[PDB]
Amino acid sequence: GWVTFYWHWKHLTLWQGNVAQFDESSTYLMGWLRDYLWLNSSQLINGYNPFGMNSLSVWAWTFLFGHLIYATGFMFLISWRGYWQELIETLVWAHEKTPLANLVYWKDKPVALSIVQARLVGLAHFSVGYIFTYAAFLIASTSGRFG
Amino acid sequence: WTVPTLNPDTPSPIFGGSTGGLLRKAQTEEFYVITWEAKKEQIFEMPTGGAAIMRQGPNLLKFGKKEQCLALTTQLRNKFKLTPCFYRVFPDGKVQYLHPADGVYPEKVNAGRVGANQNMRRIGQNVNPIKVKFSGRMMSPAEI
Amino acid sequence: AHIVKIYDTCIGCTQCVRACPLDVLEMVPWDGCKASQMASAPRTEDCVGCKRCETACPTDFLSVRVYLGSESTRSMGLSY
Amino acid sequence: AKKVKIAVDRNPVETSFEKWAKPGHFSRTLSKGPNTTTWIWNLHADAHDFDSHTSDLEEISRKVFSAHFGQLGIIFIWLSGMYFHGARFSNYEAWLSDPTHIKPSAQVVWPIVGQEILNGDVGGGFQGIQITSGFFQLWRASGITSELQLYTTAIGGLVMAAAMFFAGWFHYHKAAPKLEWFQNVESMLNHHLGGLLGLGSLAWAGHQIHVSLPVNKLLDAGVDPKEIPLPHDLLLNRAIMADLYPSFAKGIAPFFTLNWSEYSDFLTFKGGLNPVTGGLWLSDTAHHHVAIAVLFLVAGHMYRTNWGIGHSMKEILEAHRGPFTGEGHVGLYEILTTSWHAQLAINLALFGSLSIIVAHHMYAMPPYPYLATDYGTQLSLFTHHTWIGGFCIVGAGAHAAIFMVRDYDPTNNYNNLLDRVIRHRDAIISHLNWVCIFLGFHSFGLYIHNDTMSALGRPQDMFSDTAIQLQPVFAQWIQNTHFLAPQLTAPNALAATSLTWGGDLVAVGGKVAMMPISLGTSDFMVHHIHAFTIHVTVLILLKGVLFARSSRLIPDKANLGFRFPCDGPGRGGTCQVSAWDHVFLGLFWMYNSLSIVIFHFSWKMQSDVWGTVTASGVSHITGGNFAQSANTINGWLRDFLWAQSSQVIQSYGSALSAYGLIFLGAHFVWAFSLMFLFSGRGYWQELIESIVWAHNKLKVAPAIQPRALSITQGRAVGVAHYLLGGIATTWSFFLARIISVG
Amino acid sequence: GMLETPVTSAPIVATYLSNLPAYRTGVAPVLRGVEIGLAHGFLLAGPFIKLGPLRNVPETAEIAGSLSAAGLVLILALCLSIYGSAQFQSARDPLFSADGWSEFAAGFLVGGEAGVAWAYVCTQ
Amino acid sequence: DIAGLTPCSESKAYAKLEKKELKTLEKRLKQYEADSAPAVALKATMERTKARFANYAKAGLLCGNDGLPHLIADPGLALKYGHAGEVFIPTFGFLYVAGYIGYVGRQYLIAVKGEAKPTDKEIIIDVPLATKLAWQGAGWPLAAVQELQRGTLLEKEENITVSPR
Ligand code: CLA
Ligand code: CLA
Ligand code: CLA
Ligand code: CLA
Ligand code: CLA
Ligand code: CLA
Ligand SMILES: CC1=C(C/C=C(\C)CCC[C@H](C)CCC[C@H](C)CCCC(C)C)C(=O)c2ccccc2C1=O
Repeated sequence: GWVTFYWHWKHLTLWQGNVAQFDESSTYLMGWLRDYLWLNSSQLINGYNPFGMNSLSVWAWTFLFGHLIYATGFMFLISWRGYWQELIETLVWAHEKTPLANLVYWKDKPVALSIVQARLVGLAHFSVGYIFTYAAFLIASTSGRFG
Repeated sequence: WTVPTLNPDTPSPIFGGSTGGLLRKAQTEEFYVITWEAKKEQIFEMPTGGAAIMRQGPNLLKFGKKEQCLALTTQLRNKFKLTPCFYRVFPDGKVQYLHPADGVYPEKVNAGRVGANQNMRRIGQNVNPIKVKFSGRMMSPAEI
Repeated sequence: AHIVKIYDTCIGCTQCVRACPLDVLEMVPWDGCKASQMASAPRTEDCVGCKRCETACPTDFLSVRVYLGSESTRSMGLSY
Repeated sequence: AKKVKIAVDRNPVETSFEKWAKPGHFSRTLSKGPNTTTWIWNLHADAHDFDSHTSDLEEISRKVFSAHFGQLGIIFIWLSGMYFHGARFSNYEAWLSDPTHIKPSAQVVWPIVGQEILNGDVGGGFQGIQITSGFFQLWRASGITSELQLYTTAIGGLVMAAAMFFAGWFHYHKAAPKLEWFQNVESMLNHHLGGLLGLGSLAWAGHQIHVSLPVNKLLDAGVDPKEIPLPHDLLLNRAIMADLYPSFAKGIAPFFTLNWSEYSDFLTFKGGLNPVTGGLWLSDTAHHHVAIAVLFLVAGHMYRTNWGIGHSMKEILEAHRGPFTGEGHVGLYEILTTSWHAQLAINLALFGSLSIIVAHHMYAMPPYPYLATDYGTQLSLFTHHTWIGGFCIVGAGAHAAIFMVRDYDPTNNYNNLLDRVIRHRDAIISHLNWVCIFLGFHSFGLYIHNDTMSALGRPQDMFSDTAIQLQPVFAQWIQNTHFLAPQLTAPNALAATSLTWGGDLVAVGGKVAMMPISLGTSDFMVHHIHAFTIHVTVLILLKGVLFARSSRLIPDKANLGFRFPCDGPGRGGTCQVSAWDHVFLGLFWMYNSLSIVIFHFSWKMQSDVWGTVTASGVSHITGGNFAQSANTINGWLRDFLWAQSSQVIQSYGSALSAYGLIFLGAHFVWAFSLMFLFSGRGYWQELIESIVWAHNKLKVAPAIQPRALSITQGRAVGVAHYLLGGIATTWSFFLARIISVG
Repeated sequence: GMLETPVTSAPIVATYLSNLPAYRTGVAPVLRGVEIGLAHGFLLAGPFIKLGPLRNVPETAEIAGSLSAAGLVLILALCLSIYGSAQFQSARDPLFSADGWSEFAAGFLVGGEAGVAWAYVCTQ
Repeated sequence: DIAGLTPCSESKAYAKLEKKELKTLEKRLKQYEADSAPAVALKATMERTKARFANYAKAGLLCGNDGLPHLIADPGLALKYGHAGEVFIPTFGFLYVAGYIGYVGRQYLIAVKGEAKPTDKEIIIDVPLATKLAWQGAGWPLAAVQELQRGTLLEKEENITVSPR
């Protein structure tokens, strides 16, 4: 991420001819947050708005799509198995006692994900949300600016 | 000592009931029955939640898994100083007895028991995983 | 079913047997230690893998080891 | 019939510094001293866990009583500092003359390393940090007009702080009450209802009637503060008071002759807001505290102590017995007189819920002069007291579970309300589980529906006011009913309690103080988000309490304790089954739910209430974009977070540049916390082994063996940093924003 | 035993359930499938017509919504069929068997589509 | 000059930067009185700002196109062109203090290992001993080297515990 932020910001300023912005604003971390992430999101998040939409609405939608998959990964990484296995046990009780639904039944006993599985599942959501968020921003910021 | 025979007509403690009891598993796979003698009527804690009163004399309870039976056994033994025993009961009507397997609780050494899964070496003397590779299944060096 | 092994460094303290919440372990006579008793694992089909026995073993390194293996209704600790 | 009496023990403990030099003395485990670094953390973790140090209830109660004196002494130092800094490092006197143009400020920084730029231009020929605590408005309402009056209160605050610390020492080392003393719940309620709340309300009514009302009546008239009569002149000279309020010419005879209507001039029932200052009438506030004083003084004579008359709390509980609930409330009295945790669980729950109610009522009915038009103070106070209420409620779940593990005894609870609740916990959690899933789909799914329809160019298919509509008809009906209350249901009230119900706006100094709030489709959607996130927080906390002792997974969870990491990887894995971990998870969801509450408040106020009044009309800070934009997740990202964070990220080089730094620093602490949440101590203990080897190689290895934090401390360290970083990020963003534009 | 409760154990509730097609034993599984399918199929058309993407078209709204309700019944019929295949591979009621459920799924498809068609005829 | 940089004293952008900062301070000044407390504080800030820009130019720093001082880290370039005070000299300034702190702590840790209860000497510091070791650390580089040559600086490989391999 640091490598690709560095490559992208140093090139956007070159492609606009104003390399001085990177030279001046890149020496402190507020410049990155202000002049790179916040400044270049203006067109992305306007892909669709209460007045209409344009060709960037797919990247605007994918941008939030990434934030959601990323945040969902936190659930598998922060909360661990013991909580969920005990919650599923009341769901098993509820199904068996519900009339007109206990006629249907499962063949595989429901259980919580394993300890190792949830780390992979959480890491997969974390990575996917990571990738899709920056891919939408990278393409939208670069293409809208010039393309 | 001889293997006890379960009496299905044994009275059960005074308990209102709860939602933490047996499920459909008991009717299809198995369930567990714990029995003991009570010197006097007393209140104890059900592993499934709530409080129950044990009748004086024999008592019988049914639980969904073995750990629940042995959790109640620890309470009765440690606090009320009783001596319970529980079985495994199958839907076909068969009854299997366990704990105490030979009548003496496992914490106390008893003659006649045969050592099982005992390795006459230390943990540090196991072979490397490469030497148990392609043995037909995932096998730890401790198994061999 | 999990795999439980007792190694010859056992001192026969009986703490593993007391700790086990499923009566998987028991003590048997032995001549390899002062206590003249050794831990045994005759009922590993009821083991759930909690590793309370390993928490209770005083010897270093452990004299009782649990290797989680194939899952089942009993080893997965299910009441349904 | 044990008599209610004072009972103490003489010199229970000796005052010596011996134990100050022996860390861990309180606990048997830690008294032996450290061998690993884990000992150090255990010392601080168990310092205030009195119930685990000793099994004697009397010894526990005595420590609690004196530890409370220490808390009171600390608040007085804090309160004294706030009053002192107002006297010596504030522009309060200048603010009194020009409240609408001068920004309150009570903190000044020294000129070092170039930090003097934080001393901004606040007005009144003064440089300092602008404050949002609202102390200037509070002082004006009480009648404070000089820095001398502020200075004297600070000195009194320190004397009270010294008295509080003496009381704690006295009632632990010299005269410690016995256990039977602490268990007079009937007596304590009588004194705390009629004595603490009752006389406290009456005493404050005396101040308002004799000091606040005369002073604020002249201040509103435009009199120079220095030329107003001093409060003691108003007290000694009935002639002066008669001029302001003619009712004082008749003395107290009307009170004793029941001609209470004579006092109508200063005991009013106007309702609404004072047009000059935009705050509640102080004459209304005085009649409020006089009425509240009588209600509580009557409330303090309900319980029987020593003279027969009154109620026995045990008898009330045992009489309320129905057909559906078995024994009923039997056994609760013994629970609530022998378990401190049970008392703490109730008190935290309602004290926290009260703090949240304070936040809603203070913004809607601004009780202080010039509080409403100070948008920074309005935003800060609402947000502060919502966070306080949120943490207290989560604590209520924490200490309800502690009671369930430690103080719960089945023998005393058989077939009573408490027992029967445990016996259908699966029914409760399974139903509450479904409600949360239902609310998540039908509230957050609507936002996803709108976001997808908007991105597809189908605005007519969205849930909005110009499309498929979701009107809060029930809330709108209540707004109209309260707006018409003075006509028929509250005839003697001149105006509605709040201007949120309806009517006309009140503007002070060209800015809106309060105006009707309209509820539309966006308000419908956001409110059902609140219900969703609150219900989930209940699920997590209630589940922890009901399953604290046992579950279908761990049948003997009580023996493991209240705070343990797991029961091992068996049964598929049992990480985070303890009731402590349900508080740990509940903290995240409380933070998630209150963040939306304070974002809802911030955007709604700027969009629809706050603004500048002009000839044409009201122009709001964000120009009424809440209604059309807050129905999509993209709208919140763009219009709220991205647009309003402009102020904080442009703060460098100005007096607000501090908020910019804390905005970044808060982002850092939050991300730093994910290291503890996403990892486990197994990796870190092995890492320390290699690090220790390097120190051993250089003969510089410590005697106290380094250890990776425990499993539980990793989760506690993670959530504490997660909360601090997240909350501080919003704190910087709110203040830099509202101070800059508001 | 289990926690007794009026909802779980009441006379009026028990009688109502015993008359539902699912619990009414002695009826051929195919006939129960038709009876159940008709009820659900008739209701399934409602939401599609009123809130579908073509809801504001005067005459196309009825056709499009009902045609989508017919599609969902077809998908549900597949779910019923494969459920029987997995569940019953090797008891008192004929329905809970490999032979019974296959007839049940077929009846649901016939009844469900008839209900969707019958719902359309009511509109026009 | 070096790497295309120019002395700040000769830099146009550097001079313009000083005016911008002083102009900002002056703008705030004119809303106060001549000798009021806020005015005096602002004037003090302006004096430090003028002094700072004179000192950096007098120090012979290099300014880039941004007109901000840049530091030279290569020892050869620093000593060649008199920039030793930017990084090179402060490098040996820090190491002396860093070694001082580390050496003093190591001496104290060895001292208490001989005591009966070393652990209690770590939570509860032996202040008389610590002050004694604090002063003797001024000669740590001499003492540190002599330990290295005598072979008592490092433990023996056979006296250090390691995991199975
Ligand atoms: C100088 C007076 C004095 C002395 C010598 C003692 C001595 C003793 N007290 Mg007593 N005590 C005193 C004053 C004193 N007390 C006061 C004023 C109170 C009222 C609060 C108490 C209340 C009290 C209680 C309730 C208990 C004792 C106990 C003790 C014993 C151990 C105390 C200990 O380890 O403290 C060392 C602890 C500290 C130095 C911590 C100080 C905490 C204070 C409150 C300051 C809090 C600051 C706060 C955290 C600031 C924010 C932090 C943030 C900025 C980071 C010992 C016999 C304990 C006992 O007898 O146990 C058997 C015990 O339970 N004392
Ligand atoms: C009219 C009598 C009265 C009053 C006014 C109070 C007031 C208070 N009690 Mg209560 N209490 C009373 C009777 C009273 N109590 C009786 C009869 C009992 C025995 C059954 C108790 C037992 C009790 C306990 C066990 C505890 C309290 C606590 C408290 C405090 C709660 C926190 C708060 O609101 O601080 C508001 C703060 C103030 C109003 C300022 C400081 C206190 C002022 C000066 C009022 C002092 C009232 C005092 C009783 C008067 C005599 C003191 C002394 C000369 C003998 C509060 C100060 C809690 C506490 O915090 O204790 C330290 C606590 O733990 N009380
Ligand atoms: C707790 C609240 C409170 C208090 C303290 C006061 C106090 C006062 N009110 Mg107010 N008032 C209140 C609430 C309060 N009011 C409320 C709620 C209302 C609305 C109904 C009013 C309405 C009201 C009116 C309409 C008037 C007052 C007035 C007064 C003053 C004279 C009262 C009087 O005649 O007392 C009569 C006698 C006593 C109170 C007994 C005094 C006993 C002394 C203190 C005993 C001392 C004994 C000691 C041993 C001697 C010293 C010895 C030593 C030097 C050696 C007095 C300052 C009057 C006034 O002057 O207003 C400016 C007045 O006209 N009040
Ligand atoms: C009236 C309030 C109140 C009181 C009196 C208590 C009292 C108690 N609680 Mg409870 N609790 C409360 C509110 C309260 N709680 C709330 C609101 C929550 C929800 C968060 C909890 C959650 C909670 C848990 C989860 C636990 C307790 C426990 C305890 C017990 C031991 C606490 C201890 O040793 O702390 C020692 C104190 C510390 C180690 C200091 C903590 C420092 C925090 C993390 C700092 C956070 C940041 C700071 C505030 C600001 C920035 C600082 C800066 C330096 C960067 C004790 C009986 C523990 C127990 O075992 O009870 C039986 C326990 O497990 N409480
Ligand atoms: C954005 C992140 C995120 C999301 C989406 C969720 C979602 C959920 N959490 Mg989790 N959680 C998170 C972060 C998140 N969490 C984090 C960071 C933590 C650690 C602190 C936790 C800790 C936690 C706990 C401890 C609990 C939850 C619970 C829940 C559930 C709430 C009730 C529900 O079912 O709502 C409905 C579901 C949603 C709103 C998810 C999104 C649904 C989309 C918008 C619509 C459906 C899609 C549609 C069918 C199309 C699919 C097409 C595809 C198949 C091709 C839900 C599954 C609670 C629970 O299980 O309650 C029953 C619960 O107990 N979470
Ligand atoms: C961290 C590694 C590093 C690097 C990449 C450089 C890079 C450079 N150094 Mg520096 N230098 C370093 C560390 C380094 N130095 C250290 C640790 C010291 C000792 C404290 C010096 C001492 C030093 C001197 C005395 C001189 C340089 C010079 C140079 C430049 C050309 C020669 C050179 O060093 O080639 C690449 C570097 C290396 C292969 C690493 C070792 C370099 C040695 C120590 C110095 C070589 C000097 C060289 C023989 C001079 C010949 C004349 C020159 C004009 C061509 C070049 C910019 C020369 C200069 O000012 O040129 C303008 C010069 O006179 N350096
Ligand atoms: C980073 C990390 C660690 C390692 C962190 C540790 C060991 C804490 C470090 C605390 C401080 C920095 C060390 C002690 C400092 C001394 C008090 C001495 C300081 C002297 C002066 C410099 C003040 C864990 O132990 C851990 C455990 C469980 C889950 C996650 C994690 C985790 O993420």
